Amino acid sequence: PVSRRSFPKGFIFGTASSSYQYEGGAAEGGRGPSIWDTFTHQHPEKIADRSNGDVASDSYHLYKEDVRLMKDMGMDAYRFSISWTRILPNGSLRGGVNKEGIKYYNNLINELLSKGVQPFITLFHWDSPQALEDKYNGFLSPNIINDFKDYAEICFKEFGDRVKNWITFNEPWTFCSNGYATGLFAPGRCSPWEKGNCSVGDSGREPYTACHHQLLAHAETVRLYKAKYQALQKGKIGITLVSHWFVPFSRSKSNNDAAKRAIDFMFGWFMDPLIRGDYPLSMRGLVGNRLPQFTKEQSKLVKGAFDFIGLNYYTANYADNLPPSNGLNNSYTTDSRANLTGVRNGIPIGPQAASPWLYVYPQGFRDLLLYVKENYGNPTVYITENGVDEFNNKTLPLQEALKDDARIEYYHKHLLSLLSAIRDGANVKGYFAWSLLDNFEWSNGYTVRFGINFVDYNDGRKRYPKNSAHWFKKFLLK
Ligand SMILES: O=[N+]([O-])c1ccc(O[C@@H]2O[C@H](CO)[C@@H](O)[C@H](O)[C@H]2F)c([N+](=O)[O-])c1
Ligand SMILES: [Zn+2]
Repeated sequence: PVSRRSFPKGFIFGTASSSYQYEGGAAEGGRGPSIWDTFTHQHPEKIADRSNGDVASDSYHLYKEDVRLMKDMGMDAYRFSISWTRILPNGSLRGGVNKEGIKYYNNLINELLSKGVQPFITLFHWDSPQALEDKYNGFLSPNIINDFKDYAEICFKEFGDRVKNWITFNEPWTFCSNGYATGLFAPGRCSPWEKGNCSVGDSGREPYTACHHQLLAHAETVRLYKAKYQALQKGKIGITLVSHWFVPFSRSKSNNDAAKRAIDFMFGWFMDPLIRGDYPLSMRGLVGNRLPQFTKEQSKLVKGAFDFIGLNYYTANYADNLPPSNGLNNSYTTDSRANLTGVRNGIPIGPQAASPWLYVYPQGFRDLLLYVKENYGNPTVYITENGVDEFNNKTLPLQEALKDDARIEYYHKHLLSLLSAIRDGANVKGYFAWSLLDNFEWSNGYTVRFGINFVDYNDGRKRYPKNSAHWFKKFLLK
């Protein structure tokens, strides 16, 4: 018990959102379709409630209320994402620049600043242009790099006078693993035997190609930022990565080496190229010629290409050793030879949230942060996402739905765990809660609510503060 005053001076507290999950106005103000527009409309069976982001939380119209809601809590900063196809309706410069899209984000930024809230902007939060998907399969083509670079530069030119904090990509792990290994997220590609039962793809090659291309697009974009923009705009640029914490299934050395392989595959996949200039050893060994290779020039470009690392933490998994399968079912999912579970001998690692993958384990938050400290030279970190969900329940009266004690408990323990890690030397500068509002939770649609504020989808998307909102107001005092 635990308040802002417990944290170092200058420490930043905020909330996070993303364009597709919040904005709505999908076909409004000249916005082009993204792969998630396509994905939700053509494959509604892949969304738990067959829903889409057409309206979402209507932030495109209601963003002033959002800023008001953050301000009432005393938030320092807002993490949001720009929709690529709101700026470049068909992905590329030559396809035309959408003026009305630029106006919207200017309005959002100006509104935030008029109320003392600093904007942290994610360039890519999965809403990849459909036109570039159709043209060359999006991130499976090296052509994506320049189109991304051109998109990024328009953001630097239009917004960089006021925006001082930039994130290139959000959770490339999630994007690549779910989009191309399991095919459960857009663009919904995978091997036929894999979970998404996709019509096209290869779970053993495509995840790696996609993410390789994201890393190159990231590095190119950082380089560009530092070369042309950083001198006069004096902002910072980084990237947001997820990691679970991995507890060895038992005390055996092989289970310990599995947990190490799990983290190498989920997290080191991006961290090692960024810190050491190449993919993890276990990745190059186990994946072989299915993993692309950096040229010497590419390695130089990727190494050290960041001002900070955004870190997302939600849960822990047990990690157990797995024999090679051995043969013709190569998938990124199994490539690690680590079997991931949240339950061990019928005992869940922590209480299970509404998301079936989300188990409450505050300990691992600290563990992850210290792992980063000890193994990656303690880089500047912001916690770009942390949070939990409850079910969307149409039978509960409104006032019962606002009582999110489980969320308060989640934040209480995780903030304590974050504090202890900081006190033990973790180079952490800020913290963003996922998320400000209930929103479109991807393949879970609206069946699940992550918000500190309730959104009534059946009453014009009206916002209501949950109990946790009040809790954060207290916490954020002075
Ligand atoms: O399945 N996963 O391993 C996994 C990881 C991060 C995930 O999601 C992350 O955190 C939030 C809550 O989940 C999302 O709304 C964010 O947009 C995303 F960054 C998701 N996901 O959104 O479905 C899934
Ligand atoms: Zn509206």
